[PDB]
Amino acid sequence: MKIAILSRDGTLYSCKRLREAAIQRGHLVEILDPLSCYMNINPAASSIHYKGRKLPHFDAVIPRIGTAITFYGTAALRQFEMLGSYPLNESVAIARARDKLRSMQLLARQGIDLPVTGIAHSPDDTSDLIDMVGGAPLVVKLVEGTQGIGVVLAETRQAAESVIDAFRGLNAHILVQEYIKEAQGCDIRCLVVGDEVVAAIERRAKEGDFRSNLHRGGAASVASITPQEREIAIKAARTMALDVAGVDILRANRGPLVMEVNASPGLEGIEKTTGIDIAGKMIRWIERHAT
Amino acid sequence: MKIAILSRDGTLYSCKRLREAAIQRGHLVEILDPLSCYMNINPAASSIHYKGRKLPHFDAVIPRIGTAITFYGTAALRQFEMLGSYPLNESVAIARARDKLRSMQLLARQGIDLPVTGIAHSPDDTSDLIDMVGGAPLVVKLVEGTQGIGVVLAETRQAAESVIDAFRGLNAHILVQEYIKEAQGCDIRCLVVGDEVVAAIERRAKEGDFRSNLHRGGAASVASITPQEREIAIKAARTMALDVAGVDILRANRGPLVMEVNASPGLEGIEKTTGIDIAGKMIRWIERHAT
Amino acid sequence: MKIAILSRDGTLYSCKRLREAAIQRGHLVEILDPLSCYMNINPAASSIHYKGRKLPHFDAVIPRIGTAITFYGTAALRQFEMLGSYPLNESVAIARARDKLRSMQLLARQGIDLPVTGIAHSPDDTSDLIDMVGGAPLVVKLVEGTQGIGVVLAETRQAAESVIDAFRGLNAHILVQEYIKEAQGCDIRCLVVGDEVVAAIERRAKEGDFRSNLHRGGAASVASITPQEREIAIKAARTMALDVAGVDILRANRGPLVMEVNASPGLEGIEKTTGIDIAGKMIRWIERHAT
Amino acid sequence: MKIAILSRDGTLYSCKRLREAAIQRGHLVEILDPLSCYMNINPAASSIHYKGRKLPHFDAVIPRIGTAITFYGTAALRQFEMLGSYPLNESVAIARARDKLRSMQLLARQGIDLPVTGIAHSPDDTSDLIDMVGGAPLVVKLVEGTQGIGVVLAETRQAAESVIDAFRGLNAHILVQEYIKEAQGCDIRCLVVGDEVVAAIERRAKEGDFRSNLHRGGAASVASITPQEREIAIKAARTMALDVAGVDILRANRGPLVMEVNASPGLEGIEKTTGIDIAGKMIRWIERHAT
Ligand SMILES: Nc1ncnc2c1ncn2[C@@H]1O[C@H](COP(=O)(O)OP(=O)(O)O)[C@@H](O)[C@H]1O
Ligand SMILES: Nc1ncnc2c1ncn2[C@@H]1O[C@H](COP(=O)(O)OP(=O)(O)O)[C@@H](O)[C@H]1O
Ligand SMILES: Nc1ncnc2c1ncn2[C@@H]1O[C@H](COP(=O)(O)OP(=O)(O)O)[C@@H](O)[C@H]1O
Ligand SMILES: Nc1ncnc2c1ncn2[C@@H]1O[C@H](COP(=O)(O)OP(=O)(O)O)[C@@H](O)[C@H]1O
Ligand SMILES: [Mg+2]
Ligand SMILES: [Mg+2]
Ligand SMILES: [Mg+2]
Ligand SMILES: [Mg+2]
Repeated sequence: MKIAILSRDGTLYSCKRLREAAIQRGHLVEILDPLSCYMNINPAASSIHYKGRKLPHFDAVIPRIGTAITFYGTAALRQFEMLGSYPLNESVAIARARDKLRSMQLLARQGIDLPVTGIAHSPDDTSDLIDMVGGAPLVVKLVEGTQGIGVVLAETRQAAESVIDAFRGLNAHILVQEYIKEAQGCDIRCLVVGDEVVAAIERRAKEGDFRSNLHRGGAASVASITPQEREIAIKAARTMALDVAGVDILRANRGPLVMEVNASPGLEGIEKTTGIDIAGKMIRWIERHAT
Repeated sequence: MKIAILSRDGTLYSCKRLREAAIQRGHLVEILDPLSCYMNINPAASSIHYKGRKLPHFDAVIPRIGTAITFYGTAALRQFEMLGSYPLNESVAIARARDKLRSMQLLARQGIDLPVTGIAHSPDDTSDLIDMVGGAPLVVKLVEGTQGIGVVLAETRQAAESVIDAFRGLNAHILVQEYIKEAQGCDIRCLVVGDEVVAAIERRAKEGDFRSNLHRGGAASVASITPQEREIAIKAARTMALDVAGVDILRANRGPLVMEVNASPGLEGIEKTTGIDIAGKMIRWIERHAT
Repeated sequence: MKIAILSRDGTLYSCKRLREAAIQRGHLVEILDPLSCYMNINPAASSIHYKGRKLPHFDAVIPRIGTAITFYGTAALRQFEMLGSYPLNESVAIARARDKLRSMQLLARQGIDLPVTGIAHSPDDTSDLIDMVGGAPLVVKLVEGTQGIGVVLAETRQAAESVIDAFRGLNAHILVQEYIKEAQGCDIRCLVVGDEVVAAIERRAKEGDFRSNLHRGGAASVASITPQEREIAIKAARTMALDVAGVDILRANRGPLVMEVNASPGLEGIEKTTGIDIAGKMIRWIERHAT
Repeated sequence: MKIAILSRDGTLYSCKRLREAAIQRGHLVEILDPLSCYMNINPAASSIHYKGRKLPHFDAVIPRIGTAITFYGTAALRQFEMLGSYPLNESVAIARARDKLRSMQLLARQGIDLPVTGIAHSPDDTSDLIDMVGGAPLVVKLVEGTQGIGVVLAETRQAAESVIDAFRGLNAHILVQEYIKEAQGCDIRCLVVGDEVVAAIERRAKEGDFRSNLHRGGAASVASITPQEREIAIKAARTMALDVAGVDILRANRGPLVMEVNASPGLEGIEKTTGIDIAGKMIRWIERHAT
């Protein structure tokens, strides 16, 4: 079947691997830059054009939508949807999942155990806000629109006060979250494809730091996750209505706490440390649901 | 009943009039700046705090959400919702309605007759894109994220070419739309509250211009709208799931063409040229649905 | 004589008072919005146009250049200069004085006693940077380009660490400065016009805060400044090549420490608490140097 | 001698070639990321720190200052200057040369023949502005602060009108410039090092386009420049006070017209099409002036 991959870049590992795993399974594959799409929305279901030509009808389409071109990207994805394609992750689920606040809210509402987090833009009693989330030490993450630019630890009460009113009226909102010290800087990225966790790794932060992220200098090992964690990661990915999701989990004394739910997570590190054909698993899932 | 008004400013005409019309009908009213809210999202339904104190439970809440504080604003609104308040316009309908692209798509999908419009970010054959929407003359509107900053007319083919690749790769997407010359610069803003158009005015652009907008220098008269227009404005406001909406319509030879659907439209001009108690009508609608 | 006032707004107190004090002394005055100027730079000295007409030759021009329209504002000012007008503050001195870093450097180079301050964008050893400026407590001010958006206090070592790497790689540079605790939140804004301090006030920060600024909630009294302070404020305003300057001073145990040097300072508070005709003094200075 | 290269990236061709040509001539070379510098400005001449250590005294320093980190970059460069290093391009000349408007003004003032250009931010009579620069066809370049994001051609009067008020009030200023049609899309980048043009190439725009730039798809040949062009390129680079400059010239019927003067131009294309050791020439110039 013919399938498109929406990604402004098609050389990076994940998009390359998807192209490869899809031709390998007997499919035709085009990689399309969203920003180079253009189409009539009115009338409904008018074809999409790409560099002077119409496009053929794609039976399915993988969105790898840049965190920064989200509105136009999801607009193009939604046109493909309205024209009949099958989305590996629907556009409205992508939109929902971008807004980290809307998502934490939806998760807590469904009884998913998250860490205790509060939110604030230009608050007026920083001491009240700190008391609200259980006091120091705390993690302050901040966000410009949907983009989060900083995650920082504050171990004292004054450090929290300083960071909060440093960001106060800075025109970005912020989350203050209980610092899971017991994680020792470790985070478990599970990768849900449809109704199963198909992979999982453990990221370990480099010494003197708490930031799990690989790029920030972290180790990546293979993770052996409890059945409880598997269950709650699938429930999370359901709650968000994602066909493909990257659920991040912190192991806290009271249990597993979801902290982030990505909707087009990177493949390279998790494949290269587990050896699982994840692109293949999601192309299977397409095959099983495409038409 | 106790009701909040979410607006970063509470002195401007519309918020003042809502406060006035609500105390006048025997209600308690607080005006809250969203950015000064702060709350726990986890656990679910934890109270909201405002300048060092908890808030009381509001039976309903009017969002007047700044076009620029939309994510945090709708997050706070959604907390009020999850805590039991009634929203005059739900948060997800607000979010949907912000994204002008998602909205034009949803409208065309429901068979609402819009003007022929195409969309594009970094297109590659400007001549193909112009041919796509019926050629010159055309209106090019552009948008940064959801924010639109410019609307401009292009009467020649070269003017359209110049404007398009002037914006090409400018990192904003753009809509190219058929210029409704027959409107002679006139636009009809209807105001839907629940299931009825409660007001309507006609904006006339100042000579030498096509931009209907009042601020851009336009006249405002009372509009007498056809029953067809009333029907299609209510259908539009339904389609978007808005309890209160400002539907803009261009009168084109083939009929009435929706062009914009605002979700917290300004009241001052439409009240001051019609004399209708619009704030009263929407407080009624609250009363009828609150609890 | 004919004189222009470059200010995007002409209703605010300072520009109104300048217009008033200038017509009152027998002069013709136009207030021009820089952004509405347009001119040929090549050939040199071609006239300036403003809303469809040429402008007359102004014998002098007061720049009140918005902190946010600085490049185009100073471009227009420089055209007036090249065309013969006299600038109350030259364009290159304005440009220099915007960049707070370049200015602190120039001041320290001339032996002006500033507080000990260090600068940093994406530093790599926050503990080394803190040790560099004498350790906690410290004031962290940050800047986007030339715009500074935040000033914040950090009293502990961990608070300083948290704020610094909260801003680290945030794409704004930052100054870390010795906290002058002995100022008890008090700051002395002197206003230099030519070769004399013509006014001065003391700003007192509201309790529980250290930020002197009036808007942030500060009291304004009349200041009686030492001759030393007068001397060093005139030297500072010289060093920057400003004809009109607002020099801010902190009273520290070792002496008076310049901390900020504005080049178009506001008049309203300092006039309304001292009763000095400051607009008159600078129109005099024009008269004395114009031609 | 010890010499630093200020560039946030040190792998790109120009910085690599400078390192190579400098060790090759018997010098010690460090490549420093400006944003990773941090220093005390007060007291004057306090050492610079880089990743936890002090820096040694550099006898000279090459700025390759990112167009986007200009203020902090030039601040760090100015610290090196005040500490005794020799700058291949001084910091204030760099600052001057960034602002394209200030620079066109300075050039026209010195009698350098530029193309006829006018400037405008939020003009009010677009037809007057077009008439001002000689009417269509025209080139509209626009700029955000100092950053220019778009260059576009307008061949008709309506195309110019459309583009201008498309950008009007867009919060960027714009230049309207006479379109040098006789250049047939060709531009001559000369590279001045001290008092001599050491290289020069001709860029040819790809068919259907007028944009000379290499990346935009242009050919690069070796240019044989008149003595007049050599003279006026050296005069331009003088006027700006640059030790190393990239002067761009359009060949117009009335003569050679400077159009752009870069202060850290790229080396790769001009070296790889001429075979001149340009990095060597500027390291020579250092040697001749260092100390
Ligand atoms: N509540 C927390 N407790 C401890 N560490 C956290 C917490 N939240 C985030 N982190 C750290 O930051 C990393 C990712 O945080 P995240 O919110 O994903 O920031 P980013 O969006 O930059 O990746 C994790 O590996 C983890 O170490
Ligand atoms: N397709 C069109 N044909 C004619 N005029 C239009 C068209 N689209 C917009 N306009 C003009 O612009 C005004 C509003 O356009 P709009 O998209 O709402 O811009 P804005 O968001 O700045 O208000 C209207 O009053 C109308 O005159
Ligand atoms: N080094 C310092 N020590 C104490 N207070 C300071 C210091 N620097 C700034 N402040 C406080 O902040 C106010 C202004 O700081 P400033 O740098 O001017 O910020 P802004 O640019 O927001 O006005 C002053 O009134 C003062 O109280
Ligand atoms: N006045 C002009 N006439 C013709 N072509 C021009 C003119 N100005 C710029 N260009 C074209 O654009 C290219 C560079 O323009 P420039 O201002 O340098 O834009 P950029 O900053 O994007 O490089 C040149 O090669 C040239 O073809
Ligand atoms: Mg993460
Ligand atoms: Mg409108
Ligand atoms: Mg200040
Ligand atoms: Mg160029």
